[PDB]
Amino acid sequence: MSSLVRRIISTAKAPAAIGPYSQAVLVDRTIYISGQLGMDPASGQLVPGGVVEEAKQALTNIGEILKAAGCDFTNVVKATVLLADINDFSAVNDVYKQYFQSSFPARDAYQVAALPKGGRVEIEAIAVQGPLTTA
Amino acid sequence: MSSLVRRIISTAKAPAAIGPYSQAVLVDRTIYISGQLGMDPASGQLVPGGVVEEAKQALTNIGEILKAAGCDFTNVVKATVLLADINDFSAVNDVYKQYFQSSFPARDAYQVAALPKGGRVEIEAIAVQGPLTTA
Amino acid sequence: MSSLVRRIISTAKAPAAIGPYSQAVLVDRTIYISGQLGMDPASGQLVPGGVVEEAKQALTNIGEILKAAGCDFTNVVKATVLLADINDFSAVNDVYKQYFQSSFPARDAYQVAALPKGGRVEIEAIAVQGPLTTA
Repeated sequence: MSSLVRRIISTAKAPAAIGPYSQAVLVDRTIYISGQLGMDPASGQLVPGGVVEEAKQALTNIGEILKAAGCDFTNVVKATVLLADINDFSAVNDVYKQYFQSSFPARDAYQVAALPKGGRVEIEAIAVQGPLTTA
Repeated sequence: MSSLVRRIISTAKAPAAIGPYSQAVLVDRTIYISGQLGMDPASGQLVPGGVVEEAKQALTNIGEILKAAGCDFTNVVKATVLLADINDFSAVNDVYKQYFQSSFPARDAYQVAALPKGGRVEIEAIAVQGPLTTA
Repeated sequence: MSSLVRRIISTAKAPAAIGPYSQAVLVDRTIYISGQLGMDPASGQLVPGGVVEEAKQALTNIGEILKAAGCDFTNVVKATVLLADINDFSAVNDVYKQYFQSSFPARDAYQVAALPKGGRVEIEAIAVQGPLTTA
């Protein structure tokens, strides 16, 4: 019956909420990060250039939320890649892989019917606050 | 190598299962709640009135499952809103927000191809059993 | 500020990765398992026979990943069943139920627009390493 830490993670380096959600919630040591679109943090608008540019921006936004929680991409344990078009799998994979210098997280990836704002990709993530042990 | 608590959460105040799943599982302090449709608990039928009425019922059902586990909406840390139609985002958001009097959970929301029973909305949730600390 | 265990789970009894992900990640006591298609572990090809055969293979693959982490299906706490066609719900349920001899996990199940490789079903899972307590 200990009181576990629960903290809302919020940074102006990631887009403002455009509905009733927080950017991320840290609870105990697990960080649940809200799905990120390829939105520019300053404007809230999707960046032009289609799925590859959107994917880069979405991952940049996750990176800023991780940083706010004292983490980096090495703390991610599970991610989800939602696509508007399954044909973009290869292209998104090549972007995604550049954000992990070490062992990849668990992952799910597939096509949904529609994302908010007509996005072409959304990235969701679960991280665990460090320190974490090595193999 | 402690033995962690794992408990099936079951209440007659939420719909009966219509396949091989439990309403929720508590494991350690985390509660994984099965996605709820706008089903009436007594009948198992979707409530009439479309997405807004379904969303209200789905959230009521989650509330009853949280209550069974000694929790309320303040214990939710992450939710997922699956829509049959992305155009219902605004309407569902206005329903959803009424269930959180405090800081919102992390969230994902988007359109899938089809839900069981022709539902227009499904709400999934992860909660952590209290006590939880405040900011 | 303890260092929590984080381990990549990898077994040749499940399919090789065909992108930048691990089969599963164990972190503390929670195991996040990447979504499994009905892929033959030796070939990486989808097994013939459609959704029922694919579902059996996907669940077999999850079973091998659980075994690698010292677990079995009784350790699963939450699963997700993604379908290419909602009409396959009954058939997939009858396969799925055969993998749980005890109380079912929490679950989500619904239709997405498309899965990798034209799969008809994907199964995702979260498990917790034992020992777990009984009711």
